[PDB]
Amino acid sequence: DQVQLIKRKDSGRYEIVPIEDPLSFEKGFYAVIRACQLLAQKNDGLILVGLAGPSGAGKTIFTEKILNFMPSIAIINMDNYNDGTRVIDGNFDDPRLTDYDTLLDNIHGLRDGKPVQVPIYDFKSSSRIGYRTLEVPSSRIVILEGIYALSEKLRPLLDLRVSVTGGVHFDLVKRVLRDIQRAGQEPEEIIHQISETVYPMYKAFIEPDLKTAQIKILNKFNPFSGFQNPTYILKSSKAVTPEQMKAALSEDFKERTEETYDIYLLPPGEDPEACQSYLRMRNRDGKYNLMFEEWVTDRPFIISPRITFEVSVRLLGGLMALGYTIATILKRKSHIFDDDKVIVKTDWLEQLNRTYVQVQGKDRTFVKNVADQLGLEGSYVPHTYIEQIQLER
Ligand SMILES: Nc1ncnc2c1ncn2[C@@H]1O[C@H](COP(=O)(O)OP(=O)(O)CP(=O)(O)O)[C@@H](O)[C@H]1O
Ligand SMILES: [Mg+2]
Ligand code: NA
Repeated sequence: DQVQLIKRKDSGRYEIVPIEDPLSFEKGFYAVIRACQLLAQKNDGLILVGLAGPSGAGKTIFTEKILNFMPSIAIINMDNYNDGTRVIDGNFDDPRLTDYDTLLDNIHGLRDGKPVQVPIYDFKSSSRIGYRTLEVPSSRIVILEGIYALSEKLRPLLDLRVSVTGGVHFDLVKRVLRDIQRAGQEPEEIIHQISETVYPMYKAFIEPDLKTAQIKILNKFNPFSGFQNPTYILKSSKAVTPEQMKAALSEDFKERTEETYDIYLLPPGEDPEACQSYLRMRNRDGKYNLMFEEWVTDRPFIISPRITFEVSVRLLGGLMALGYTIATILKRKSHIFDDDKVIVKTDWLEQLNRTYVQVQGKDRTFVKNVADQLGLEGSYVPHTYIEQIQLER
């Protein structure tokens, strides 16, 4: 865990000695920070670090913890370099999406001290909407975060190669194992076959790059962290119009609309319309998200950690190949007001032909009072949408 430097023979710049042992999330967080402090005291110019890993392993929450610890660093999200015209698919996992010409040019400019125009990618329209000016930050630390941040085209220009594995990406594999395990099967052999089925590109394209990491962070998933800081939801059948929300709520609430499509998946086996733990595939603005449906009902609230990570549609085919079945499809159209801390929205679901109001957030007192501000008392429905269609048979 001791970070030490060694002069890389190809240049005069020093480099971190590879830590062969995988590291904890909290310990890897401190190993990365101290490695940057040492690399910035022994090498001049830009300190570029590649942060690679699968979707869901925790590299996003890793970055936003480094940013809150050090606001003087800049984070570059590698998916902003995507070019939808390169592939005919919409799979974000596809390594053929990144425009390496713009990427490599951006890092050569930042190495020469120049500010560069880094692209901004809108997944809803699947196009590059514009650019943002990124100067070399004060810390001179730039984090390139992406699934292929340790690709062969980027390793010569990286000063530190960090990989993040595990998280909810691996927890889904253990969850599927809990659902489909048969007696006599060696668990490590089934785990391997689950990963090949549900993540058909991890072993081939993603993992080989992660082995070349100098700090290998293994993020062990915590099932109890979600319910420590969960999402509190109040659902109402009242007809609070979006015009009434705009006026009642503060001007800090930003207004937006969206259409989502939820696919509810049941595990294989005979759940007699009960003991049913759903997996939810959500489609929203060009992204597919897998969600775990772990719910507690404290009237009038409904509470859930809302554990979710981005997945390819291929994951749906893999789950169904492993016995998971589609219970129902829920198509909705939503009108959202977002305080960035509290969300007040109205959802219209086609299958119910009804309109519901939803106040959600991580601060339970903030959710209750905002719902009281809209006069929602006496109209609460403490049930999930999938539970409402079940009740209205
Ligand atoms: N050790 C852990 N304990 C609890 N939750 C964890 C976890 N590691 C990862 N997660 C969960 O993983 C989810 C998504 O991971 P995160 O966004 O942090 O990294 P990521 O970039 O790989 C996913 P995405 O690509 O969709 O952004 C979050 O809901 C987070 O709570
Ligand atoms: Mg539901
Ligand atoms: Na069995």
